Amino acid sequence: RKISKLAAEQSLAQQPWVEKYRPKNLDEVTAQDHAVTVLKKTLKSANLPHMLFYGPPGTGKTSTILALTKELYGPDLMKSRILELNASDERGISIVREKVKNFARLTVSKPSKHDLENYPCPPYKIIILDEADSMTADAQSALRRTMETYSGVTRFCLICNYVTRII
Amino acid sequence: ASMLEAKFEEASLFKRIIDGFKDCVQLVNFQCKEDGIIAQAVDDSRVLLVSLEIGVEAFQEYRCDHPVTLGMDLTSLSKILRCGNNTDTLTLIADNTPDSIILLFEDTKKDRIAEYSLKLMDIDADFLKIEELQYDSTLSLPSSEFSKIVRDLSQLSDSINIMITKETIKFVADGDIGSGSVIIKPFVDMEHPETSIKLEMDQPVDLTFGAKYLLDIIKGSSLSDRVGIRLSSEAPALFQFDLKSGFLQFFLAPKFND
Amino acid sequence: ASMLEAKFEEASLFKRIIDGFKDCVQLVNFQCKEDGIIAQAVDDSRVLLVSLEIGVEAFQEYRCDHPVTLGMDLTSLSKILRCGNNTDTLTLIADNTPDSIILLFEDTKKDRIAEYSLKLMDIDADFLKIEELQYDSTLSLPSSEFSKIVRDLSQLSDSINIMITKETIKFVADGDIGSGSVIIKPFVDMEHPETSIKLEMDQPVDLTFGAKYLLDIIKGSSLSDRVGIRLSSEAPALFQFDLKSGFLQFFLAPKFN
Amino acid sequence: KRSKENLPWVEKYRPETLDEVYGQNEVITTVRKFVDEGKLPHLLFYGPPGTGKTSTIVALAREIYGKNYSNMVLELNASDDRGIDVVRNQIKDFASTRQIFSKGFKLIILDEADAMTNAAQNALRRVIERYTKNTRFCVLANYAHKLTPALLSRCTRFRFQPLPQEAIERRIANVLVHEKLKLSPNAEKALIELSNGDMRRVLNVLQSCKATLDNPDEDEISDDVIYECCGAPRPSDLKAVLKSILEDDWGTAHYTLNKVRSAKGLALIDLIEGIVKILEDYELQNEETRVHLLTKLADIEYSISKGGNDQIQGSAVIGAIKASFENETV
Amino acid sequence: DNVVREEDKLWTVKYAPTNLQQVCGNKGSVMKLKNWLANWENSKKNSFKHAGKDGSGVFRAAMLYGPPGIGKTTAAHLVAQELGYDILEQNASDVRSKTLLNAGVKNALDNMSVVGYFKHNLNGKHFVIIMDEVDGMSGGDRGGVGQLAQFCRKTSTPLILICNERNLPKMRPFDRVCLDIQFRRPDANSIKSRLMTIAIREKFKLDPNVIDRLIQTTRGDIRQVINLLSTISTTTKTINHENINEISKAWEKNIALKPFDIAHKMLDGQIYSDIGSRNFTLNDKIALYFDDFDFTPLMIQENYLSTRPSVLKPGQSHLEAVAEAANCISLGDIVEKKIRSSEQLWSLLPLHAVLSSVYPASKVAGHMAGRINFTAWLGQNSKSAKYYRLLQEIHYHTRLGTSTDKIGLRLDYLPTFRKRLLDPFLKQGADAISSVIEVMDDYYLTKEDWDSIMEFFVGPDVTTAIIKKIPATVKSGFTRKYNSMTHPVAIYR
Amino acid sequence: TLSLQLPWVEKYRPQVLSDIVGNKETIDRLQQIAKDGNMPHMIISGMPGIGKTTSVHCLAHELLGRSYADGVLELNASDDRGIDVVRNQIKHFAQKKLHLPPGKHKIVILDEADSMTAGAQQALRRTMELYSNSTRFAFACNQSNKIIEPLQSRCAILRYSKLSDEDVLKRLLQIIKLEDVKYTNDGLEAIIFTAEGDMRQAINNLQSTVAGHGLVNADNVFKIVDSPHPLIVKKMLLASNLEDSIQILRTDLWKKGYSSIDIVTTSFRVTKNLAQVKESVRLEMIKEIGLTHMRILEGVGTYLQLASMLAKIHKLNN
DNA sequence: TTTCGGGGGGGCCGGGGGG
DNA sequence: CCCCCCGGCCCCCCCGGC
Ligand SMILES: Nc1ncnc2c1ncn2[C@@H]1O[C@H](COP(=O)(O)OP(=O)(O)OP(O)(O)=S)[C@@H](O)[C@H]1O
Ligand SMILES: Nc1ncnc2c1ncn2[C@@H]1O[C@H](COP(=O)(O)OP(=O)(O)OP(O)(O)=S)[C@@H](O)[C@H]1O
Ligand SMILES: Nc1ncnc2c1ncn2[C@@H]1O[C@H](COP(=O)(O)OP(=O)(O)OP(O)(O)=S)[C@@H](O)[C@H]1O
Ligand SMILES: Nc1ncnc2c1ncn2[C@@H]1O[C@H](COP(=O)(O)OP(=O)(O)OP(O)(O)=S)[C@@H](O)[C@H]1O
Ligand SMILES: [Mg+2]
Ligand SMILES: [Mg+2]
Ligand SMILES: [Mg+2]
Ligand SMILES: [Mg+2]
Repeated sequence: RKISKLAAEQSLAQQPWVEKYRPKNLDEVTAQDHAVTVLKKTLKSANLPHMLFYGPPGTGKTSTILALTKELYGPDLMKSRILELNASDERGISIVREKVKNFARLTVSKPSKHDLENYPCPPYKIIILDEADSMTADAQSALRRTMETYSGVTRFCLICNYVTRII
Repeated sequence: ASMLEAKFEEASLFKRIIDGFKDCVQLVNFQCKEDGIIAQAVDDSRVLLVSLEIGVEAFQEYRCDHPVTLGMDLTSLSKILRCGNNTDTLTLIADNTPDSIILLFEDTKKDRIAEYSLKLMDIDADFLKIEELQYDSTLSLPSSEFSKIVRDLSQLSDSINIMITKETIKFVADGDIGSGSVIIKPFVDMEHPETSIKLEMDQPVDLTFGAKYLLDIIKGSSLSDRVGIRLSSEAPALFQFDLKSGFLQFFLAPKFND
Repeated sequence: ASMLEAKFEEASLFKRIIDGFKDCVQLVNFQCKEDGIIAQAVDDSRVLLVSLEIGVEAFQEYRCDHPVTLGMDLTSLSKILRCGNNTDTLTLIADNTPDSIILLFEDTKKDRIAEYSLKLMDIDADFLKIEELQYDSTLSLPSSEFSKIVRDLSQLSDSINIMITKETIKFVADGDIGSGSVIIKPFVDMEHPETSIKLEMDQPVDLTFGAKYLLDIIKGSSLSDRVGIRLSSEAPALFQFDLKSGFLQFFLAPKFN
Repeated sequence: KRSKENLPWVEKYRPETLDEVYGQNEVITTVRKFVDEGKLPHLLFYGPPGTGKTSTIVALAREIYGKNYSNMVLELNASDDRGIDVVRNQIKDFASTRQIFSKGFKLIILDEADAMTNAAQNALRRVIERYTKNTRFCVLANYAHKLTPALLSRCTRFRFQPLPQEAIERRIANVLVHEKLKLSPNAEKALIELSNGDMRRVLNVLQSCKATLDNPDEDEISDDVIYECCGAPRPSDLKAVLKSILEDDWGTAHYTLNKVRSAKGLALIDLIEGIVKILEDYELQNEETRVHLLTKLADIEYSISKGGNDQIQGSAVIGAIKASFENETV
Repeated sequence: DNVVREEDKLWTVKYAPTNLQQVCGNKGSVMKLKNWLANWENSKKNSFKHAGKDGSGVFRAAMLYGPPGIGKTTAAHLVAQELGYDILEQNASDVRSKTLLNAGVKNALDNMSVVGYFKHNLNGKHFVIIMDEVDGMSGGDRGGVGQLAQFCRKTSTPLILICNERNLPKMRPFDRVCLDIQFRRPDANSIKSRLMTIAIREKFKLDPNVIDRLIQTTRGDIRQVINLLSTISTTTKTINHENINEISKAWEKNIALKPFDIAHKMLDGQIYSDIGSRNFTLNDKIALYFDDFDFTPLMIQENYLSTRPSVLKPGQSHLEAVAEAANCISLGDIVEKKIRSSEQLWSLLPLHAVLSSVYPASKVAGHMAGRINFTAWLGQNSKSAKYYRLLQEIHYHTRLGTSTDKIGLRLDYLPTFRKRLLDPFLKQGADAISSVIEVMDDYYLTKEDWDSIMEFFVGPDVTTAIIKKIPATVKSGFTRKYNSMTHPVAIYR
Repeated sequence: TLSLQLPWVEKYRPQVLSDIVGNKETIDRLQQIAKDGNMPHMIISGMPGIGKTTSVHCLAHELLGRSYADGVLELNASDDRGIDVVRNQIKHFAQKKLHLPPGKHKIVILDEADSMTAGAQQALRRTMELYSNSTRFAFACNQSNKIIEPLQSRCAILRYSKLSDEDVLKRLLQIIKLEDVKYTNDGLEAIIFTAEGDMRQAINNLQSTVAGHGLVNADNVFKIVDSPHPLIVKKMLLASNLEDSIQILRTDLWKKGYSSIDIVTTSFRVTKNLAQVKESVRLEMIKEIGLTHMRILEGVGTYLQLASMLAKIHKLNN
């Protein structure tokens, strides 16, 4: 048989409280103002740097990056402007040299009139490497010049629990 | 689908143009202006430069409101182009500050439409105005003859020596299993001018080129039945194939003589 | 550039001759004398012998001051020859104590000259003497038909058996996937004698040969319309293709009974 | 890519000419002399992160060739394929062929060459030797042990030092002029201290500090702003923690450590590093004290690197310091 | 035609043996090979089923093996020519993959020689297929080594294979298909006449007393000895004791040791003394480890308890040194795990060398008390893998009925299954068969699962003797009853 | 500037066997072979920059002369040298016919042969054996162990020793006279000391010092050539007081920009080669250094870890 | 034994070109 | 319309320190 699809609000209502109350915007992040203020200023400065979020479990790193991408682009343009890779993905040196580099060199997706009228829409895309501390040293080394060369259209965000794992 | 719209009466033509240099360069910036389209790309080894020009006369319809640069990967473009048939018109469509280029194959007789999209890329390569040069020697000959000579001499060696002297062109190749030398002299036929071999020498010339680059260059013989070669000691060799309203040019650097 | 000067009015003939046996023997010694060119080469497996004769009549301006021997690898020679043209005239030039041979492609209609040099090989292969032998079976059949039968039977087994009896020729191939047979009888037609299968069987014959060797041999079918097969009781089988003034022969040792 | 103002400061302030590279005066002078007299050898720039190696080589290429250097040089880095096949074909072809545009010599820049395979490095030897008449090679590295001895034998070595105080000060002054920013002397000293000779850290921290100010056109960057943005301890906090550890009883030391950390949510590792820096200057009567301090604190840092219980680690730091300093009496 | 002057040729060619008697050393092997090839025809007449006095009549292929430069190829060609066979030779310069092997020499196994027919001995028309440098082929299946082993069983003509290392894993397919002929390093006496003749012919002075040294330099390589003489005589026309040491040191053949030799050397106490360590340095010991970095640690861990140490510190018992060595070996195992991880930290290999081999050996170095043994860890690991596979199969057969993991199945369930599956046969004989089958059906167990279960128990509960003691009739009836019924399936594939 | 000055390692590359310094006996043997020909298969081994490629090329040139272009086949690590190459190109070269004087042969020079695959080496065996009447093989390598034993059996072994300071000084003086370089004895001593027996390194450093400063004295040489860090590491490990070792670590290595991984690897090597310390003490030192190396590879590369390593070494030594 | 990554070598497959 | 050449994936085996 088949079941009628549930609404997003109804689905979230019956989710575990950790997922149900995940912050939806930067104002909902609780006690990370020393960084959240800097991130919020980018909505106007439009010069977001490469980011390395690091901290112990359950402090709000993934929530913070998701909320930042939402605020920057909007629910319509986020997907086209974001490439997310985490520990559940393949992230070998070949992947870094081909897929990540190919996405980094692409022209940014075209914003619509509504997107421009309602969101900052900075002229760059975002590559999120969550759980970056699981990546090998050689794969990390393959990212060095890619980050610098295509910084005009791409910005990287690495997230980790153990900062020493990052070269 | 307004800013840039260019119509090819036959998609086969554009497919041939792309095939002429898709094996030389991989990443190309096509600059479209009100006067037409121009592309210029340097291969990875930095030894060969490809320069393509297509005028408005090559198109049934052409409208480019403002100049636009489109960065493309030639392999992907060739893959999309091989989809079209030989009886379909091909429309290239782009919008303001585009992120992609639309290729539209149309068959009015069968009322069939096929639309493909290719995402563009941020290529930070600036077109380099190739200043005109006074070449020591200028020759022209049928494309098939030059391609045959190149393919025959590439079997023997990885380097081919071209020497121009008074009314004579010699192609030499010395290798491990033997050597080969082909002599061609200027000649004109009034019954078959397309087969004429023409030479004009101000100074003698002697250059050496990599065989693989010449093998790639000769792939442009499908665009023009004749090929022109301009050679100078202090300049790169220029191989030109003439299109109806444009041209395809290969600037090849010779090997260091040492 | 005068010791040996051999001119083919057509470069296609020599290229076809080489292609006839370029897939079986790599290094070949060509002995050029005032009477023409002769070559003898043994395959790597040492069961197939290729003999080539080219008479002076086949050439246009054959000239040889004194006997010369030229050792050549057939791959390089084929690569050189593919640079020519059928209409072009092909001249072979060799000098005294030559380390290389010159191949000259000339075009009469145009003024285009193509000169190539081929480095000679140091080959120390012995020359075997093949004495005329009286075979108990001799069959002449179209080259295309022989090649077709050989190719069809090679698809089943690695070996093919040929059995010759009174006005009857049988080719069998039994392998693992299956078996196949082909039967022919002598036939002659006045209107089309070129398809006339002719058989002369002094005594019945039965032999077996390797499929790969026969596949190599049948590559000479492009040189002669007909092929002559001579078989003896316990002697190598002779497959001959006739040329304008020469021959190409393959002596194939059979498989032990 | 709408404007250079949209770039991160680490890229917006990339030097474009050799005159904009600070803190490497000896290397810059020597290489400029090499280029001026046409005596450029094969080069090996070795140094730690963010010292100016890539910037220097790009500026040198621009000086040699001008604005169109990009089409006149062959640049390969760790993000590109550089296997033995690439050496055999692409590098070899570039090194053996004349320039398309001009008649000058050819430059191959192997950035991050310490990531190249041993086979490719070995293949590079005869390419470097054979075509030295018309081609030059530059190799950049942070780790010299990944470079084969044969390659090092063929190169002239230049070491990029950690950036001195004066160079960082001058670049900070230039950035402040460009950005219309105000910086306090104490904040500047703290920024230099946390830089550790890496210019990228200075630029990133300064950008964050500017983002932190309510009115950057009028508010001045104080040391408080730096410590807030970086979430780092103040020197006073480190002094108080160390004094409590070395003077008070266990209850007081534990209370003081917890209070200091909770005031601004400091990380234990930062406190450990600061206290180690302070203790290096302390004069110890017994070598055993220094031995115990170093070994125990290194063990604690290694344990922290893998996570673990923060409170137990803090108590371990306190106990290690007390036990080590009990050796200064007898 | 131009010929080559003898003065232009290498001494090895200029003095190559011309008949079998000039071959120095290995006379027995040469005679054995010659007799084998001489009676190969008779062996064929008997279908290779009757073995003679030498027992070589049951082999269609001969396999000659020995160290480099001792006369393997020379002897093979000489025997082939002496008996009048036509030689078909293949070597590492040729393509001997499975495809080429089947398309090439395969057709020559039962084929006549055209050369042997046009050159006319009764064997002249028959081939002798010589496959030289068999160890020089790479690959497991596409290489064609197994294909050659298969050829060795059905060849209709003599086949001689030559290699250098007969004990390599790649040589496994040739286990017992060919007559193995071993060529050993020839001693100085078997060659002294040859070198003296070469010296007098070449007009240079050579002292006999140093010949034994020269061979020691070349490790019995006659070709290398001749090369050494040719090279040295170019400038030094007299070879005596005044210059033997320098020549030997300059030309010494440095070959990697094998695991047994590595273990013997590393565990010798002399090298760990002041003088010994100064002569054999720590770097030399690390290099010795690197001769075979995969096997050296296993050898050391296998043999470090079988020594009489001579490096014991005062007040230290053998047991304490053994304990220190074991601790270091454990640390080396940790380092090894680090090396073979996802980070591929091969740069740690030298450290491993110290922790796994050098340090424990230095702790227990001395004199070997008994024979040096090959590591038993590999076989035990394979056996454990097999038993774990069987345990997993049993567990997933019984998963539907039980509540546990495989470890719990082994530790807890298996004894009770023993009581309810094996004990009844030992008490009620055949009358229990049904019950046992019932239990099996309740847990989807098969006969193979029954045997595997019985194979797990250790200590007092070993079942082999008990199972063998069961009457054969009871087991036959059990098998009959199990095969005479329908049984369920836990996993439907 | 778009012009290049030819390096002195190439301008003054020896062209004859008499211009090569060091390994006198082997050079004389090569000279005699070139005189009388009959060159055998040879393997030349040695450390970098001592004149192996130079020796082989000079021998080939002096042996062949005008026939050099036709009778020499050179292959190195920058060329394709797979099993297919050995089976086709090298075999064709060996089989090729070439008229040479009564005592000369064709030469195949396989430079950097230690990088060749085992398959190609195996394929070379019978090619060397069958065509030795017209072709001879010269291998040049750094590690002769990589050459399979069957190939070593067929060749003549020539192990090149390291150049002494006297030969290096002689060659440097020759080049200086040819270039009219102004120098001081201390400058040449520093160049030789930093060269460590590598003639190529010595000449490169001399040329760089002349280009950058003109006068070849101690100061300019040390400004161009840095003191090798292995010696600094040895001084660090041999220090008696922990404070002295820490001071050396901080001031001479860490503040100069040397990476922690480089420091720990160099410490391991120096400790391994410290013949002045008892082997057992060296083994304990290596255990501690390996612990620190594993920690650094894990990502914790800090001055504190290296200081702790030094403290543990001093504790062991006391 | 073997947890990535690089390199090499051999086997098919299929596009294109030629006849 | 069919056969052959030759570029490209695809699979499988083997080091990995100095
Ligand atoms: N600063 C925070 N503010 C509000 N909720 C938070 C915060 N941090 C964690 N949470 C809550 O815990 C949930 C998980 O937050 P995350 O952003 O996933 O933490 P995290 O640092 O990414 O965890 P790791 O590093 O993957 S273990 C959120 O959905 C929130 O419900
Ligand atoms: N000497 C310097 N002078 C001015 N800015 C510098 C200097 N060094 C680094 N920077 C700044 O930091 C940025 C990076 O400099 P780089 O030249 O890329 O350092 P790097 O040594 O190449 O880093 P690695 O070795 O790839 S981690 C530059 O764009 C500058 O903004
Ligand atoms: N027993 C021997 N007596 C005399 N000379 C020998 C002897 N063995 C080897 N040689 C000499 O060394 C040369 C080579 O001998 P080979 O028969 O090729 O030895 P090999 O065992 O086959 O070496 P490999 O396996 O190919 S490395 C001979 O031509 C002789 O000159
Ligand atoms: N014995 C020498 N005498 C004179 N110059 C030498 C000598 N050795 C090296 N050189 C000089 O250094 C340059 C390089 O010498 P090479 O012969 O290439 O050393 P190499 O041993 O072959 O180096 P590798 O093993 O390939 S790293 C020569 O061109 C000479 O200029
Ligand atoms: Mg998270
Ligand atoms: Mg850099
Ligand atoms: Mg042999
Ligand atoms: Mg060299």
